Amino acid sequence: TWLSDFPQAWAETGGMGLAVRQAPLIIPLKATSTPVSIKQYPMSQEARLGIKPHIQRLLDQGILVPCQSPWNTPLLPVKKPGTNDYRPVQDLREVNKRVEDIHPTVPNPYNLLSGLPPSHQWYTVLDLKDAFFCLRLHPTSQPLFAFEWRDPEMGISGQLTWTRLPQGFKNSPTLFNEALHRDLADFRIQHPDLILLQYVDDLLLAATSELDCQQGTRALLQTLGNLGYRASAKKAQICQKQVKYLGYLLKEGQRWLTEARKETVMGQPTPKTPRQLREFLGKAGFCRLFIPGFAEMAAPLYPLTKPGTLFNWGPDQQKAYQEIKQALLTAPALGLPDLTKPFELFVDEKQGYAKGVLTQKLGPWRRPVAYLSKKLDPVAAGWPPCLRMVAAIAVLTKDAGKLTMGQPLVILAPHAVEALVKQPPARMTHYQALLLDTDRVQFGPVVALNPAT
Amino acid sequence: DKKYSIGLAIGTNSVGWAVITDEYKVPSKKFKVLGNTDRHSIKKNLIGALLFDSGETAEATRLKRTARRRYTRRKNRICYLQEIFSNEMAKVDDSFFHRLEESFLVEEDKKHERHPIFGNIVDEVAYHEKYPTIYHLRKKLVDSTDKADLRLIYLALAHMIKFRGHFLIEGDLNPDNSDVDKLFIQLVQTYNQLFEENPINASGVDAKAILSARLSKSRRLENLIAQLPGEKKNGLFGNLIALSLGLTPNFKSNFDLAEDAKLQLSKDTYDDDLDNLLAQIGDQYADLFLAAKNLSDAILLSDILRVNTEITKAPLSASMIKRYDEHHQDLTLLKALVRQQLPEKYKEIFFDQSKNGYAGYIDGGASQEEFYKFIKPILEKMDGTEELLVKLNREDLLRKQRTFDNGSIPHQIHLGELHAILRRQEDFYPFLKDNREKIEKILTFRIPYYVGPLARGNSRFAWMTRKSEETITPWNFEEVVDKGASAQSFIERMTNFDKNLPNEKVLPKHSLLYEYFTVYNELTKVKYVTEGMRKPAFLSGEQKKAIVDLLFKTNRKVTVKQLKEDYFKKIETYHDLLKIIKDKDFLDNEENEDILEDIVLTLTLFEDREMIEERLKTYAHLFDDKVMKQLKRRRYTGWGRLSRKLINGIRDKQSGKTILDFLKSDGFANRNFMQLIHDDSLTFKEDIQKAQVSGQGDSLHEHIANLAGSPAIKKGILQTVKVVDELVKVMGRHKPENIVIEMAREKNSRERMKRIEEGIKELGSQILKEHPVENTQLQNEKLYLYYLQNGRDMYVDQELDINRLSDYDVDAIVPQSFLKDDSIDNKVLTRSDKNRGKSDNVPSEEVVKKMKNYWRQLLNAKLITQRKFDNLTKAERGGLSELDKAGFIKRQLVETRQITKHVAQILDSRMNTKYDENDKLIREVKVITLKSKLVSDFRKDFQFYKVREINNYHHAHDAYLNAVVGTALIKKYPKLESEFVYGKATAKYFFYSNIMNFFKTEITIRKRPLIETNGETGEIVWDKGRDFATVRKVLSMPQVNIVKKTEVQTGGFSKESILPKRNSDKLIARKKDWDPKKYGGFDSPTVAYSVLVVAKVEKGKSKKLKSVKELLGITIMERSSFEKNPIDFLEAKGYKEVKKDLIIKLPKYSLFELENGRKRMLASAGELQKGNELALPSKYVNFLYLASHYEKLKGSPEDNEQKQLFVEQHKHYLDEIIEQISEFSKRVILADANLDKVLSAYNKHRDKPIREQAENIIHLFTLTNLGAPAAFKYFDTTIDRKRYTSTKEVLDATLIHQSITGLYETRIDLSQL
DNA sequence: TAGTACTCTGCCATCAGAGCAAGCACTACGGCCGATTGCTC
DNA sequence: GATGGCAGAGTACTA
RNA sequence: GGCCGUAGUGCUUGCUCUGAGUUUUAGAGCUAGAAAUAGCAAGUUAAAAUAAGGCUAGUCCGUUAUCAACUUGAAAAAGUGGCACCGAGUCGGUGCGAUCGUGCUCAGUCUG
Repeated sequence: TWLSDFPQAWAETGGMGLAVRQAPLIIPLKATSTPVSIKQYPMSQEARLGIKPHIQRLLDQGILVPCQSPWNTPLLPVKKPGTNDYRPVQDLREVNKRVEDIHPTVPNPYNLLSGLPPSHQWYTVLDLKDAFFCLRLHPTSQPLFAFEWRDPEMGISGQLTWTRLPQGFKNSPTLFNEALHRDLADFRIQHPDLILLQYVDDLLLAATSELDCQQGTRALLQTLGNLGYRASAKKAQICQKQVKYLGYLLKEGQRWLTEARKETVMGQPTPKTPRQLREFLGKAGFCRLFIPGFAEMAAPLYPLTKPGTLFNWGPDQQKAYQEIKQALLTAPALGLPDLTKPFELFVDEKQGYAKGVLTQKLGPWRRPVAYLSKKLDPVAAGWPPCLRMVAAIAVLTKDAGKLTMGQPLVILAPHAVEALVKQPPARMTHYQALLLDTDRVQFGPVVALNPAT
Repeated sequence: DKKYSIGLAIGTNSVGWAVITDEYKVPSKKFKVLGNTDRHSIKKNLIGALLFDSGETAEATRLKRTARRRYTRRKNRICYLQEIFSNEMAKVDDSFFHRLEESFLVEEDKKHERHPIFGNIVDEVAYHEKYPTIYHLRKKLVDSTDKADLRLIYLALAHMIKFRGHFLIEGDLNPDNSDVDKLFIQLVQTYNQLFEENPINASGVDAKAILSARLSKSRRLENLIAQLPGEKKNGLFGNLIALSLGLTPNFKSNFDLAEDAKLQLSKDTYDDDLDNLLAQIGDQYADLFLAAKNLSDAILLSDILRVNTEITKAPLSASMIKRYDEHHQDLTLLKALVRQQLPEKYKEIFFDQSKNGYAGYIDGGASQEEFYKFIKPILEKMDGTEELLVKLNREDLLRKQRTFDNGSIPHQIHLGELHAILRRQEDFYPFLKDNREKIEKILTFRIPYYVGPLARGNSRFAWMTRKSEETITPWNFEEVVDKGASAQSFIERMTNFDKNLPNEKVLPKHSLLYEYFTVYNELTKVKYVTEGMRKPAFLSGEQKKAIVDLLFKTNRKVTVKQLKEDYFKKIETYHDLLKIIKDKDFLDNEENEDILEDIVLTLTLFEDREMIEERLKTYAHLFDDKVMKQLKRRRYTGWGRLSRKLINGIRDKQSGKTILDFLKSDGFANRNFMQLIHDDSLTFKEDIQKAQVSGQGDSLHEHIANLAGSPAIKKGILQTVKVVDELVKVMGRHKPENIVIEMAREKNSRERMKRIEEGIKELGSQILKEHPVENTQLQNEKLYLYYLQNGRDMYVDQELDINRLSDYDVDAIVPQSFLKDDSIDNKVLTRSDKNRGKSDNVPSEEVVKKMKNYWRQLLNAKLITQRKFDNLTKAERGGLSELDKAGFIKRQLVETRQITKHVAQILDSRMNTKYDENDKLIREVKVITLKSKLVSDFRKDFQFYKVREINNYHHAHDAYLNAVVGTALIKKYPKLESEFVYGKATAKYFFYSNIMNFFKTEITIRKRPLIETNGETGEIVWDKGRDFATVRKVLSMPQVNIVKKTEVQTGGFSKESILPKRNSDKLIARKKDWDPKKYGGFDSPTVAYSVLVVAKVEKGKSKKLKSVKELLGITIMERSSFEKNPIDFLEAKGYKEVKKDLIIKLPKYSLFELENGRKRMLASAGELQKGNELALPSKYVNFLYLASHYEKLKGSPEDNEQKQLFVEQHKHYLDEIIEQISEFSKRVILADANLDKVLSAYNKHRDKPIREQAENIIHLFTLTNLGAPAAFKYFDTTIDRKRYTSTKEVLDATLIHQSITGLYETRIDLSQL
């Protein structure tokens, strides 16, 4: 029934989108930027025949228009990982380098989920289909994105150009972020209670109760409807407690991991080549935050990553692989942090490796915010025990300076070391400034933390 | 991407290469194969070598070109004579010249009568009866006074003009001077008449025998001086005798002239020198000098004419006629004697053309020496042959008129005979009266060596300039060819440019500016010390000016005492012109420096007095006639290494002062030339750099051609550059870290024979006369040393015996340990080596003192060289000092050859090209040059023994070891980069003796650590545990890419010998109209390249078209015609419907793969060569080396004993080596008869010692080798060549096109097409 | 049987000299030809 | 000096 | 590494010349024998060619150097070929193969 109520917001019924608020935008060029023309690279018979149906339907939507421009880049098909659809890719390699650089105001995935509070339990995730195509392109800057296309079947040759912001452009996520932010800035004012989370094009609205989410949903569908943006009804988790966003599961105000992601890590067989291990370490690097002390767990596999070495899969290596497989099976539920609160950093060391959990108050309990782990730099790892803790607290607190958004936090440790920092019997002076900053750093009561949790 | 290094070994006909990684492991990658075969990939190791034929010098080509020019000019001379005679010959006998041209023609081909002179048989026979030889006619024409037939006159003149004689003697010759004793007596009479105070007596002296002796001119002069009282050498009479006999004496001491005034009698300038000397002394010595000239003429003529010239005006023709008569009389006497005593050998002597004798001497090709050798025993074994034997011994028996010894006849004799003929016959022939001068000019004209070829702009060798555009004949040569400009260009085309200013020519060495520059450079570095000086001070500009003006501009040699007295006490080329022009203000003036430069340049450029005087005429008004004459007399020789623009033209930007100006006005700084050109603040360095930038560099081939060295070495260098580029491309366009390179260090019997003959003649001994030695015998080292040492010991005073040779010892003057020189200049043959004294130094002082006189005599006899003498007498100088020993030890390891430096520079410029911010080149690739001693020592120390007879893998192994050793050395010792990478006595001695001691586990006993580290860094440069195993594994790999460079043959068409007529299709016509079957011709044409042709031929009477596939040899002569029209060329040969697409060009050494890996290389269109290499195991290689005792034994007695025990325990390896050879031959060589003979010889020679068996088994690898088959010898048995003279089987094989490294291949299967 | 047709074996190849000029490479000696930093007056 | 041409003697298959 | 001074050796490039050597023809072979054959006599010299030849037509040039295959070019020239590991009888087998941010590991450079 949701599709019926808002015909102006859904892509399956609303048709093509168009930003009716944003003006046409001129894409600037650096001093040495010149209209480089590259001939269309040879393409296979079936390949061309794969993109060809898309061009016909992209012509109907008005996305592709004939033009005569000095700029020209070779089109390139990329077949999907499954079946064969031959998606069209502009391959704007050369033009991407040359276009004037603009700062990437995009929000980093670490910090978006930090803004979600556990109080807002009802979620509604809306995808924005053809997001980059919403913004219109100025006819002065339209000649920039022309690409040579040949279609002898319909006799349509020449260089089609984009009247909207194309994909594969370096400024597209940035130009769309600011453009979308201004339109939704007025919406946030009208509904202070709702929490709107935006990642490039994906928007997530957080509300207190279910009705608020429903009411927010309806209002958002209409605000975006007037603005021209079209939302995908095929993939839109609306008024559901369990939603998936930013590759994470948001259940009961917590950050879980997708079960499909866990299967992939365990699914892979024992790696046999440095490329095989690189795929596994990078894939499981995403899930490093859920596995406390993962750095120590995946310690044996790190030296095997070096380009010059022998890939000897010893029993110790197999033991490290098995630990990660078993660790991901019973991964806990990391809670969502709360900026409007203090943090408690628990630090510990053993054998040159630093490990700890950043936590915040949730009811009477402590909820983990992130599991932080780093290796101690050689000179520090070599020190005796009761000062290796100083370096341990330092590197972990450094990681905090990326999730706490600069909010003040308290540090507790089994050994009182603040007085040692003041009078340690260059780098230490750098350590002194960071550790002694009472505005952001504080030393709490001495206590011993759980060996495992 | 992986860091790697390239190791190279360059030979004259081989270039090995190797790519190694950090762990000294040779990589291996799959390589795609192109072509139509089913093989699409192949695995190969990055190790191999490139073999090519050695390059050649242009000496033979230059000789051939000169011969061609000479023949052309001779035909032109004959044509000029014919042009002179043409009108009168047309009046007399019109077809005479036509008959002359077609003398070389068979009867059916001539369009005139066969008899060429008179045209009828009666007249021809009568003429030949009257004049049996041309010399009879020449003498008759000279002597008779009546009319002579015009054809006879033309024949005599043509013979004289065609065969002129040598131009060694300049001036004029009077044949009337023939008696030696009479002229000597006349000279003595004139000398006594003039020098009345001290008369000279020469009675009772055999002047003829003394002066006409066969010894050297100096020896004859010494003998005459000894046998003459009242005078000795360097006296007036001695100088006169030397001048007459040909030596150049200095008459300065005779008249106290204070100038050399040397006179050479055969030189062209003798008349001018004599005129100057007479003007210096007086007019009363003209008679003495004229007598000396007549005596010289008699001396030089009597050795040739050997006949009485008082009755005839043709002494040479009379001599030839008397030779003819003696030949006839001796022939009759020999015929009669042989008939009387040995009638049974008459047939073989006077009738058998094959065997030597008279028949082979006249009709056959036997020479005079061979005839004498055959006929000496027969004459000895007869009675009444005493006078014939005397004539045989003096080499005067049965002599033809045209012989090899006729090369000593001056052209002046022929000129005199021709002049006499013309004088006799000009009364009846007015045209002979008119053209006498021009006929003589035809005879006596020769193009000057500085004029060169007379081209007109289409010759690369010519440089001549014509003042008028018209045909040059000998009569208007002076009026057409610009001799002065031609000579200047001749000199200038060869002189060097300044290296600092590549576009500027160098100054003459004796130029005034050059002299000032050298003197000022020498003077500015002298720091004077005298009283009242706190510290030494440098001379100021004004002080140097005063010193130069007061000392150098006054006396030739300036010394320190003269400087102190004439300057510090009195006050505190230039000289040659001062005594000639007698003008000081002119020489010191500054506006005439151009005139002085022009004068010295003229004297340097021109060697002919007429040229100098015609060039100096522009300055004749400045001087007087006598000054001009003296200037013409003086001549300088030499060219400097600095340009005038560099010395005085360029000026500093800041001060506007030239280099010479700065050098004069140095002041306290006193900076010399090198400091001036290397000063950063001064602009001289910047201007020099700017000039060198212009032109940049030519092509790589042009640069290598411009390099100096052997052509074979240059070819090897180019091949190495190409393989470097190819390897860089192979490895992914990644440049290597290091490139370690190394280069090998490198009729003679006729030269040795001529040298020993000259030395014996100079010394006056008769060792060669005691027992003559042939050149092949003289090629032996011991015999050559014994003969060079005059048959006497060199270390002690005693006599050696030739029959006792092969028992003495050859001792090197410099010990072999310090310097490895095996040349004759360092080798010495003595009875006992212990006579030299200590074995680790120069021969002892006592021996040097004993043999100093003998060595000096040998040096004066040119038997030993100056370097050998200096090395021998080094004990007197002080012997081998410790610093000398250290330098000798160090220079054995550090490469110092300029050719190696050039190779390193070329590779470095090619590889490293990037520049830093401060224009400093980044040394991404380090080029290291090593000597072969390091690698050879490594092999000897660590059992990597090398045997060259096994196969060609040793080139690749040498390259690999070069890379490994160089990389390890520069890793361990970064401080050695200065002496290796292109870019105290005790301490230096022991440093370079143990530079390679870090490889070995034990020293002398020092327990060196197993793992070698850099020190100051954690770098492992070596690992004795595993790196030796890696090297052994690399050396034992069976796959190594050996490539023979295919080439297209170019050069001579065929063998130069002209064969007689025979009914064979192989003969080649010498001219287009001369049929080989009737005239003879060449044979054995050289094949440029084979062409695979698929066509059809007509076979049988029906001429049916049979499909044929075959190889056609396109010889060198017909290559251009084939390339112009292949279709027509092939159709003319008989093939129809050929296929241009299927035509394949096949150069030499084209590789074919047949079956079981058997490979054949195309030797020619009808021959093949082996193309497979035997990969014998390293265990067998080491056993063969140790058993064969290569280079004798060079190990300690403890180590020597254990190696013999190793050989004894491994005796049975010989059978396995034979088994390997046999199976390789059966699989590849397929020479069944030779294999069976080899096996039979081995079986019969099984009982002989292991040493002999191994030494002879080394020879057996000649059977299984790569290249042309060769004959070898196993003990007594000799095995001939098994040549593959059939190219039929290769038509179904696979043709492989290999790149320069063999990693890129294109296999073309010829079976399909 | 005659006639090609391919195979194996031994012989065989142009060679001597005379000047002249320029240059390089090596030997054997006998002299002259950096720049920066630290310490001292 | 060495390696490819050539003549000649020898043996074999075919028309 | 260069440039002076002396001395020597070896080699290279270019030019101008000389003497031979080779090939064909001319230099009447005679006598006794049908013929082969036999017996005697005679012999020394000359002409021409000396890379075929070419065009530019000169008293010029013609044996040095350079040259795998394929594609593009008139030509000069430029391009064309995956990597790792385990082995070794001329090489084989096995395995792998457009952008913006964020996480991890590692390298290099600069500075103090």
